[PDB]
Amino acid sequence: SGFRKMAFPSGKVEGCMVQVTCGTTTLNGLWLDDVVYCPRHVICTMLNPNYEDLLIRKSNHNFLVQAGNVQLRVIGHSMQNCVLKLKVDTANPKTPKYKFVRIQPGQTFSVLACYNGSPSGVYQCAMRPNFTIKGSFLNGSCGSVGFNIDYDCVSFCYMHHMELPTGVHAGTDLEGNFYGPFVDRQTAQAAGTDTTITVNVLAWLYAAVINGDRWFLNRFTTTLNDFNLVAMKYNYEPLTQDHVDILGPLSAQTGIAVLDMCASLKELLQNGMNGRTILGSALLEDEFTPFDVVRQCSG
Amino acid sequence: SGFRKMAFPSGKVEGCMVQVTCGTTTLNGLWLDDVVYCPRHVICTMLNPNYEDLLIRKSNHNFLVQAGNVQLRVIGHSMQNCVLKLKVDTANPKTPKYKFVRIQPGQTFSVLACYNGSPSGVYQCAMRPNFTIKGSFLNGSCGSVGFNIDYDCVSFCYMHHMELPTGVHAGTDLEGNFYGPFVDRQTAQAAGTDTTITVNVLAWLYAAVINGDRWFLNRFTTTLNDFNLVAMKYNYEPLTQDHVDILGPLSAQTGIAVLDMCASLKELLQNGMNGRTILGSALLEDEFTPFDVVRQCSG
Repeated sequence: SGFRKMAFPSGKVEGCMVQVTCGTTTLNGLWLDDVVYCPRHVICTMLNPNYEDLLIRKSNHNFLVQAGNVQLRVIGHSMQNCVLKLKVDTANPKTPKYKFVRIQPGQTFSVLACYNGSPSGVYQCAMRPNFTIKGSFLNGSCGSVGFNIDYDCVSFCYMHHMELPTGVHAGTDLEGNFYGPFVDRQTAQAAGTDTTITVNVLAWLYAAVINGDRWFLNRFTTTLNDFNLVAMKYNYEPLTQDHVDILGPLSAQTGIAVLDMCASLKELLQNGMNGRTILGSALLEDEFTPFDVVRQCSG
Repeated sequence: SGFRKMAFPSGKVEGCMVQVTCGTTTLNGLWLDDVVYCPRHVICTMLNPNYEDLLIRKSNHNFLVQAGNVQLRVIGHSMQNCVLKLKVDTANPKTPKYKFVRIQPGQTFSVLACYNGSPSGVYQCAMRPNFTIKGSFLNGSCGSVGFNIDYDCVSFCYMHHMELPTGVHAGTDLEGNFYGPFVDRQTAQAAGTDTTITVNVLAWLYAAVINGDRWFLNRFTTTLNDFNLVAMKYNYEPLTQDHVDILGPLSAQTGIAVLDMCASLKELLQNGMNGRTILGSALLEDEFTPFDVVRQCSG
């Protein structure tokens, strides 16, 4: 029993974190096989930097890469979108089995916050519908990565690049392509309007039922269209039939039909919680996917 | 910016987790140097088990210890309070620098949830004033450990033993001494009454101010005694002068005196939050220590 925001064990990723220094900038890099990946903003030198010109002026020896207390020699450098690939003369002996995947808004992943190539903490977060993440990052955390783990394979999905003015965070996949309409140059860029991830809220209500919270349940059911008309009013994403299908296993385990739970959510949106809590929260939580619930909760 | 329930990177602990099987019971063990620590309830065979008699009837070969895909040979066994020490013929090459510390109610630690010797997730939690923890554990997680990390030293503080009827969790320090009035035998034992960890709530309010949440601040201050009279009414622990002193650095950084913040907390307890949130919560959060806030928040 119990339900926590749970991250994946971070060991396989810790073994890949290095420090990259160039000019006056120090940030984190990801060392896999004989390549170190890091944000291209480490490049020396401004409203519209031409990174291709700035990279042509650099040499391998400008890049100081430190893996623990061992310096790695850079033998090549190239740009891939907003990421820099530093070829080094040593393959990382701790390279796990890995993949570079890009995630969808509404999906979750673990973040290994790092500073000076040294991991400091691990936490879970979700890709928001507006392609920001509500992370916890201080100056120096650029290059920290987000990931999921499937049977000892690490699927890297995020590299951290910057903080937006609202305090939320933006970054790229490991091919260097930004999530969302953000750029690695100084602009007044700002997070767009966000929404609540409805399928995740429903998943979390199933987690609550699995864990003994039942006060929000009711005898009512709703149609998908009638639910979605209430969802739109409260700035919730539309619920699709695919969402309903994905919630099937949780619905079967609890014996509560998805559209039955939808009637509960409608009432919660219209009435609030009346001083009660669900899984230790007084808010409807939307950063747990159906998979996160199945993985963590009893079968 | 941002504030998350953040665990310590789990790699150093992952390298110590093993599987211990004896009889029909499989659970997790902690492999440090040439000793494997695990809950003594793995011993075969009941309302009042005499574990000393049950252990005398076991042999080294009854204990199957698996570290990854390598079996470890048990060459000795002994009891230490509610923990079993299995001496093995191989020292763990991944043993970190470590200590066995016992923590105080109100302190936090990271949990590495494990099953069959395989780590599955990492999360943060607090030792409740009633010596339970609100963990997330399924059958098979016994022997999973809790820890903090200080400059590459792992301070182990918790080994998981059981779930109480309310769904919360009880365990021991790594010397096998239970936290709280709980026993590793079948009883109607139940968590005692709990309270809210006041100094942590205040720390979290300072975190909120550091992160731009200011709506709960007011011009008022209070005396310590006047605050503590309101604390007792709302089932909050007393605030001591030591608590005030410990909050000093956060008070200095924000320029908000501790008793000034106490006046904010008093108003929040008396008025609620009026539909507003603090650091993404609609509840007053008490599982972040002053140290957790300083570590994670900007300086």
